[PDB]
Amino acid sequence: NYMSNLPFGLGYGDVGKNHITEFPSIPLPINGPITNKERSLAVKYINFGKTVKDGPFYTGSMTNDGIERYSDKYLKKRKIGISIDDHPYNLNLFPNELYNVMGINKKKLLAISKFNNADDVFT
Amino acid sequence: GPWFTDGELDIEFINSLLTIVWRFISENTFPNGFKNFENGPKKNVFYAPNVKNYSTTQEILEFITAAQVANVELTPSNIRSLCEVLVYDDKLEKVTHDCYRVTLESILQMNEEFSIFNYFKMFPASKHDKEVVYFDEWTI
Amino acid sequence: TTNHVLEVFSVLGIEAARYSIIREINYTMSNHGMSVDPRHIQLLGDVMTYKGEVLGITRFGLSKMRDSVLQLASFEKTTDHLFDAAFYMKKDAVEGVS
Amino acid sequence: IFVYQNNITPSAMKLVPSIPPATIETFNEAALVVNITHHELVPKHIRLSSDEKRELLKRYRLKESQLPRIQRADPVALYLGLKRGEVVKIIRKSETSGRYASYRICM
Amino acid sequence: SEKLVTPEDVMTISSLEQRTLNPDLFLYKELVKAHLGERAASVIGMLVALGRLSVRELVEKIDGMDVDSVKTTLVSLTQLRCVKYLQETAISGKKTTYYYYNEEGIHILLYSGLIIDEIITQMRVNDEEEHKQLVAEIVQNVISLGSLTVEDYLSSVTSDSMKYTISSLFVQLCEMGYLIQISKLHYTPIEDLWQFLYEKHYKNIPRNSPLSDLKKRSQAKMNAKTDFAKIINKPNELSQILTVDPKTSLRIVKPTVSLTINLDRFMKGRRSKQLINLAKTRVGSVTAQVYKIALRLTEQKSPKIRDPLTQTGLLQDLEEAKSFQDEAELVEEKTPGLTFNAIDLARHLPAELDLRGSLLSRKPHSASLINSHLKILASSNFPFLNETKPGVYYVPYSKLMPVLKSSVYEYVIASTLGPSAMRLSRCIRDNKLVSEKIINSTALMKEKDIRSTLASLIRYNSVEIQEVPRTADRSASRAVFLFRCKETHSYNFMRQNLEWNMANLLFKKEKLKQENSTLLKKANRDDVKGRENELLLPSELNQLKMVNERELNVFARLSRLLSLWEVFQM
DNA sequence: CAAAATTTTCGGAAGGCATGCTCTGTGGC
DNA sequence: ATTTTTTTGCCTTCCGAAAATTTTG
RNA sequence: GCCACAGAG
Ligand SMILES: CCC[C@@H](C)[C@H]1CC[C@H]2[C@@H]3[C@H](O)C[C@@H]4C[C@H](O)CC[C@]4(C)[C@H]3C[C@H](O)[C@]12C
Repeated sequence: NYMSNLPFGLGYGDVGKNHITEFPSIPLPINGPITNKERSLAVKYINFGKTVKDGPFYTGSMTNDGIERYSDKYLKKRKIGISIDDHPYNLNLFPNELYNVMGINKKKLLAISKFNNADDVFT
Repeated sequence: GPWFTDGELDIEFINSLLTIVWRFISENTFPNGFKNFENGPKKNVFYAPNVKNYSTTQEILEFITAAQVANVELTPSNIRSLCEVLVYDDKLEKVTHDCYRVTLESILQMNEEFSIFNYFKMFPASKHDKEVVYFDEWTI
Repeated sequence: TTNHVLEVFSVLGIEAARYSIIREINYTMSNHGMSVDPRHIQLLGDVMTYKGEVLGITRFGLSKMRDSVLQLASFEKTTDHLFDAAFYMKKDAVEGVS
Repeated sequence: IFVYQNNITPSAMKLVPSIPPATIETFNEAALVVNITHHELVPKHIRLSSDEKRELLKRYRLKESQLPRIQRADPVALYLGLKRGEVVKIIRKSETSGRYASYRICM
Repeated sequence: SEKLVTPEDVMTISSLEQRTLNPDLFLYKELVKAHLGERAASVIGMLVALGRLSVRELVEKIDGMDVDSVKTTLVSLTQLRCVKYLQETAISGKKTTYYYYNEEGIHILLYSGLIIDEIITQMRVNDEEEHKQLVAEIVQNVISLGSLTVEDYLSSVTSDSMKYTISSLFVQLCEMGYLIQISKLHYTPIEDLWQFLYEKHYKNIPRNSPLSDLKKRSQAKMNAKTDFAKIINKPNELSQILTVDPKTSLRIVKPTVSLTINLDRFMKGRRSKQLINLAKTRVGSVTAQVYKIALRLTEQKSPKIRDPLTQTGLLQDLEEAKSFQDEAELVEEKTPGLTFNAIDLARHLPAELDLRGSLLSRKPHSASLINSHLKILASSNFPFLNETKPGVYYVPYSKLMPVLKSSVYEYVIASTLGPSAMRLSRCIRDNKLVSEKIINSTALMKEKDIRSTLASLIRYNSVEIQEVPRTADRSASRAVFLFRCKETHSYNFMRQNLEWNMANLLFKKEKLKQENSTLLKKANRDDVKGRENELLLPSELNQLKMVNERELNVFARLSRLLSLWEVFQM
C-alpha cells in the first residue's frame, strides 16, 4: 500500500501533512541594536554612496515641452553637469579603444567632494 | 559506566556532573576564581606562564570522590571521557595528556564592538523588522 | 568498386559515397523493375551526403542532420530529446513542417 | 608533407598543429599506392580562391554556413590540402543532364 | 502565519525570487547598481555571467546598448578599478581587448566606510580634528575617484599651509602602505600575467638542450616565479616617494604619479583585528592589548592575505602546493620586520596601560612583564605566537589562520543552531570518521538529540554522510552510515551563505530607497537639510526617520556580516 | 633501461528502438 | 520459500581490463 | 476506463 509502514520513532498522527515553511527561523546574532561607532560607520557608507552617485562616473539608467513662453526667460538652468569626458584621466591605465569616448584634448576639472563630519542622517 | 539509566542516558546527571567538574577545574586554573572576574573586566588577574595552573585527572577524580555527589564510583576513564565532553563544548582545553584547563570564553559565557564569540551579549531583533538576517535563509 | 557505401566513403571520400548511394539504390530498384526516376535517388543521396559525412536515415542520423527539437521528439526517443533540449537550453526555430 | 611507412603514434598526431602559421600533413605509403582522384567514382574537385568564393556567395546570396559541407580528413580534401573555410567546386557527371557544378565548403 | 499562505504572498513578501541567484553575481551587481548606474550593473552582470567579453560581444549580448554607451560605462568602471582588461593579438594579426571583472574594485566599494574608519584609526589622528577630517576627505576622494594625482587634488586648494598639510598627510599615507601607485599591474590579471611570464621564459630556453622536458618546465617556471614575485612586489618599494628636496628639503610624493587605495594592506589590518578579537577570548585583556600592539607594529610587513601565485592555476601539482606552504612558513618567520622583542614593544605601549599587577607569580612598562605576556601568548593552546629563539617572537599566520577559521565557523554554528550543534561538530571533527554509537559514547547526550542535531547540521554541508554498503546493491536499510566533517565544503558553503545575506540586505535597502525616492529627494536638499522639522509634514518627518533608521540598521548589519565573512576569504 | 603514469584500443554488457497503416466487434477485471 | 520459454535484428554508450605509448627516475 | 484476444483491407 506504500502508506502503511512507519519508522519506529514516528507515529501515525504525525505524518501526512508536509507543511514545509518558506520563511526562515534561525537568525544570526548581528541583528542587535546599533552603537555609536556603528552609526558613524553607517553614515560613512551613506556619504560615500551619495558622493559616488553624484560623481562624474555614474552612467545612469537606460517638462521640456517644445512650446516657448516668456516665462522661459528669467528661468535658472538646472545644473551644469560634469560629464564622463571631463576628468583628468591617466591614459596609461586604459585601453586604446576607449580613447574616443574620453576627452583627449578638452577642458578638464577634478570634482572634489568634502567630507562632512556632522551626521546628515536625521535620527 | 554509571550513566546508563534504564538503557539510556541520564542527562540531568550528566549536566550536574559536568558542571561540578568544570567548577573544580575553573577554581584550580584561576588565581581567585570567579570572584576575580566578579568585580570587573579590568581588575582581574591571571597566573604566570610557569605556574602549573592545569588540573590533572587524578586531582579531579579525588575531588569527585570526596564530593560524593555522584553516589557511584568513577573510573579514571569515565572522568576522562566526561572531561572530553567538556572540551567538546569548548568549556576547557587540553594542553597535555591527562591535563586540562578552563578557557576564558566559558568564563565570560556565564555572565565595545561586535564579535562572533560574545554572541550571547547580543540581543534579538525586534519583531516586524524587514531587514533582519537569517542563517537558515538561502537554503530553506 | 564496392557495393558497400561507408567503405567507399572512407577510401575515396564523401563525393564518391554519393555516387555509391545513387548507383546502389538505382540498381536495387532496376532489378525489380520498379522504374523510379533517378532524380529522387539523387535527392536522397544528396540529403544523406550534404553534412560532410554519410549520416543515414535513422534516429541517430536525424539527431545530427536536424537541429530542431519538436521534429526529433515526434519521431523517436521523445523523452531524451526533450530533456536534452531543456538542459542545453537550445532554441527551436519553428520553420520545419512538423 | 610527411610520409610515414607503417603507422604514426597518436602522440604525434596531436603535435602537428604546433606551428601557428604553418601546417603539417601526414600521409601513409599504403594510402599513396593508388591515386584516389583518378578513380572513376571521384569527380573533379577544384578549390576556389577567396575572390571566387566571395563571388559564389554573392551570386547565390547566402552565408558560408549554408553551403554543403566537406570534412577535413576527407581523402580528397587531404589530397588537395583544403583548410577550414575554403570552398571547392565539384564537377559532377550525371547521365540525366550531363555535367553540372556543385559546391562544398571545408569544415 | 498560522493560516494558509498563498503563493502570491510567498512570492511578494519573501525572498524566494532572490534565492535563485548566484551569490557572487547578486552581490556584485547589487553593489555596482547601488554605487554606479544600471548600465554599469548590466555590464558587470554580463561579465560575471559569461566570463571575459570583448566590447563587441558586450554590445551584442546586452540589448539596448550601443558601442558608445558600452565604451562609456567601461571607462566609468575602469576608473573605479571595477574592470580588468587584457589586450591580446591573435595569429592573424587582429588585436582584441578582453575586459574582465576584478573583485578588488567591488570589495573596495563594499569596504569603503570600513576602509575610511580604518585609516582614521590606524594613524592616531583621532585627537586632532583637522588632521582627522583632512585624512577622511582625502581617503574618500581617493576611493570615489579610484585613482588620483596629488597635483590635480591640490589644484582645488588655495591655502599654502593647507596644501603643505595635505602633502604631508599624503606622504604619511604613502609611507605606511595604505596608498600605493596604480599601474597596469592592477588592471592586468594574475593568471594572464603568469601565463605570459611562463611562456616567455619557456621560449627563452634554446633548443637542443641536454636536460629533459620536466627539467625545462621546472626551470622555466622557476624563472617565471622569481620574475612574477619581482613584478608583484613593485608597488611596495616606495619608488614614488623618492623625490626628495625640490625646495626647503622636505619629502613629497611626485606630482605626476597616480595614487590609489591599497586593498591588501587594509585586509592585513582586518586580519590583525580578527586575530585580536580571537585572542580576547583566550588570554585576558591586558594580554590582548599587548597582542594588539605587537600586531599593529608588525602589520605592514606581514604576509599577504592570499598569495597570488596560488591563483595562477599552479596548484595542480602537489609539489607546488607544498612549496607554497613551505615558502609561506619561511616568509612568516624570516622576514626582518616581523620578529620583535619585549624592548621593541615597550616603546609603543599607551600611557594608560600599566601591566603592573596583571600577573600573579605563585599560587612601569617593564620588559620582564611584557616578556611574561608574550610568553603566555606563545604558551597558549592557540598558536598566537611562536619563539624562534628565547626572547624573540613572531606571529605564525600559516598555523593561526586555520584555527581562526575553525573557531569562527564553530561559534557561528553555536550561535545559530545551538551549542549542541557545536558539540556534535567538534566531536565529529575530533575523531575523523565515526558512527552514531561512537558519537553517543564520546558525546554524552541522548541518541534522538544526536540524530536531530546531525540532521540539522547536514543541511549546511557541516556533516557529510559516508555510506558503507553491506550488500551487492547499496540499499539504505542494509548499509551502515558513518559521519565525517569536511572543512572545505563547510567553509565554502558558509562563505556563500554570508555573501548571499549581504547581497539580500543591499537589495532590500535599495528597494526601500527606491520606494521612498520622492521623500528622500525632497529631504536631501541643501535648504531642507538642517530645517527638516519646519518644511516637512509630521507624517513625512516620521517616514524620513523610519527610513533613515532602517538604512542605518542595514549598513550596521552589513558591517557585522563583513566582520564574519572576510574570515573565509583568508 | 624499466618503473610508473597517461592514453588508446577492445571486449561484453546495458540500454534503447523497430517488430506497419487504418477499421469493426466481444469478454472480463 | 523446488521449479520452463513462449521474435529477431540493429544500434550507440558505457566501463573496466588490457594493451600500447610516453614519461619520470 | 484498462487489458485481452478475435476479425476486416
Ligand atoms: C571480424 C569483423 C570485423 C568487422 C566488423 C570490421 C573489421 C574491418 C572493419 C571495416 C574496416 O575497419 C574499414 C572501414 C572503417 C570505417 O570507419 C567504418 C566502415 C569499415 C568498412 C569497417 C567496418 C567494420 O568495422 C569492419 C568491417
